[PDB]
Amino acid sequence: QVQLQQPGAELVKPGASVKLSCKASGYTFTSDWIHWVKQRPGHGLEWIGEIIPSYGRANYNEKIQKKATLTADKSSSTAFMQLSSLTSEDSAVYYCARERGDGYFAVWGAGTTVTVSSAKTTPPSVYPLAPGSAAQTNSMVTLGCLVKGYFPEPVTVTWNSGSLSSGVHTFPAVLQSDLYTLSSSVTVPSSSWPSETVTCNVAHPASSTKVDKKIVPR
Amino acid sequence: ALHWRAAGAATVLLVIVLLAGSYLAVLAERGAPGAQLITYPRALWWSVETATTVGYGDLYPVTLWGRCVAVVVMVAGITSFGLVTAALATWFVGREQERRGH
Amino acid sequence: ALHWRAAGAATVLLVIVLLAGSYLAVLAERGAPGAQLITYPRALWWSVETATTVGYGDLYPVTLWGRCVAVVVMVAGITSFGLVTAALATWFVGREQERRGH
Amino acid sequence: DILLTQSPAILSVSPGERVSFSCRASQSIGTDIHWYQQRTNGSPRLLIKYASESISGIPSRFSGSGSGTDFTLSINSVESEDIANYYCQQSNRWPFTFGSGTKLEI
Amino acid sequence: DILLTQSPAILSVSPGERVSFSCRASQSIGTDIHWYQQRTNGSPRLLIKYASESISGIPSRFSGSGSGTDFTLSINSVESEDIANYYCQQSNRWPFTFGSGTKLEI
Ligand SMILES: CCCCCCCC[N+](CCCCCCCC)(CCCCCCCC)CCCCCCCC
Ligand SMILES: CCCCCCCCCO
Ligand SMILES: CCCCCCCCCO
Ligand SMILES: [Co+2]
Ligand SMILES: [K+]
Ligand SMILES: [K+]
Ligand SMILES: [K+]
Ligand SMILES: [K+]
Repeated sequence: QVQLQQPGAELVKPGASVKLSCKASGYTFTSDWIHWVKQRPGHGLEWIGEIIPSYGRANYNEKIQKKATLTADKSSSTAFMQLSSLTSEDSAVYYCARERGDGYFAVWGAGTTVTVSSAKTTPPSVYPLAPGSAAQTNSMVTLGCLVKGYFPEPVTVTWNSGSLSSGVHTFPAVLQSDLYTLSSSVTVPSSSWPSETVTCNVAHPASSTKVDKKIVPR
Repeated sequence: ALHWRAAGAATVLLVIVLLAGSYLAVLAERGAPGAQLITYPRALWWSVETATTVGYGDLYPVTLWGRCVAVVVMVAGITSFGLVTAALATWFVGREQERRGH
Repeated sequence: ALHWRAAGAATVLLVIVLLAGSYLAVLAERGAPGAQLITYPRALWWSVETATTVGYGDLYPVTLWGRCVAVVVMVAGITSFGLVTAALATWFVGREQERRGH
Repeated sequence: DILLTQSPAILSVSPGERVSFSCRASQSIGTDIHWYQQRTNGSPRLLIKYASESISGIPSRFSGSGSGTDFTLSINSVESEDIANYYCQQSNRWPFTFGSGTKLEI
Repeated sequence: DILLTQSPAILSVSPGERVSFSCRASQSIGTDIHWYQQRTNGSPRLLIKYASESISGIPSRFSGSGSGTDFTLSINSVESEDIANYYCQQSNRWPFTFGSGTKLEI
């Protein structure tokens, strides 16, 4: 099962404060530490701090500006990182990880994408991308869908709710006038479509929405 | 026998002090830059090192509470050795004096 | 005499532990990068160092089984010192009490 | 506070070749170095712990060596799924620190 | 006798930025490094003791980090009253020694 659970996204206004969570499961020992690690887009991993939940003691990276405060709930086994007075330097994916007091991070959460901006949460519009009537073909057909006008990042895009993963690219988002747009691409055998169904599922965590969009011939 | 009761207790208290000692060292030392006494397996080796006084100096606490822990470990090791030695002396003395009929 | 029997045994067991100790250390430590406790002559010096607790820290085991070996060596040295001391106390006590006619 | 240097920042290799990632520490840290793989958009995944100790469910072609200040992650017979950022991390002294990463390009 | 190197000799920053003063020691000195501020015509004033330990009545925006041979004084959100010479000083080995200072210019 998934050992550490974090929210996908958190939008925060400049100067505001957010409390991130990391729910744990699997084997737990009173000797376990939860660590927080920050990654700015295109950049490396940066250690923020650690907590021993079964004792409440927390230690911080003293080499960076102290934005974090770590706490834990021992009954729900959740680790919390209170981030406060955030600017855009604080926009990043924050991971939590578990350490068995032996120095390495055996398991990591999926990360929380924190975006710091005054702009506003917008679910995406999903539009299909089927070929035009004129387009000829080989042994394979390319389909896609268009995820447009969302805020903030990220979106996750699956094909047939995960079952179709070979021959898929989701392109990185492009930001324009405070809104994100991307496309996802899937290729399948020509013979199989539209015989067998092809559908893009588009989760956007920051708005709590997951929309489905089936790709039918024009 | 009091002496074996005492020697038995101290040896159980010593194991307990070595285990809690390892746990507490790591807790006391994490937070302190340059601290090496910061994972449980090596911290437990450290505790044995310390209780015995074997002095390798591969690991030692750099903080006040790490050092306090170190002292409790030393004293527990030292105390339990003195109680074992004194118990062994009591045994031998009472056996030698029965070996003389006394 | 039990005490001299015990002190004699422990001193023979100690020499044996120092020799097997040297052999086992090298076997346990070869394989582990950075290990220095990897030739028999220095490993045997290491064993004496350890049994006595003299703590130079010129050599020490970096592995689990090297460290287990270290502990058996420490305990054998510590045990044999306690048994020698307790034997010396038994000797002196029984000789002082005959020096009093008792 | 231990600095870990990773060279080069980008490694370009041919499919099937043996590749080696470097990680130099600023002082002697025994073998207290661990390696992580982070693919595109994914989270890091532990590959090697304590310089050379294998992890369960990691391909047998990943190995590690080194001690003191010089450490190497090797991949035998590189393949597409190996395209990723690779980080080293030390646990010798407080605080734990990461290297800056090496990207594998095929 | 421990030499402490401070870089750069002059640091020019913008108001409100985070600034960092460096102090490198010639051998490993744990965290036995202390920091002083000396304004124009004034005497030195202790800002940070033992690399990172705060002093009472010093603004919360001054902090310190480092261990071994590499040490940093940081100021969050620099402001005019921060214009000054900054020195490091070690107490690891006899005799105590000072760095050569870094001037903060805004
Ligand atoms: C082969 C010889 C056996 C080695 C025995 C060495 C014992 C080391 N001792 C250190 C004495 C410490 C007393 C400190 C006083 C406390 C404030 C004993 C160490 C025992 C460790 C017990 C651990 C059990 C788990 C004795 C060293 C005595 C040196 C004599 C020098 C006189 C000049
Ligand atoms: C005498 C034993 C002292 C207890 C030390 C516990 C660690 C406190 C953490 O800061
Ligand atoms: C208690 C003594 C442990 C025995 C160690 C033998 C070495 C094993 C080699 O891997
Ligand atoms: Co009588
Ligand atoms: K010593
Ligand atoms: K010693
Ligand atoms: K020593
Ligand atoms: K000693």
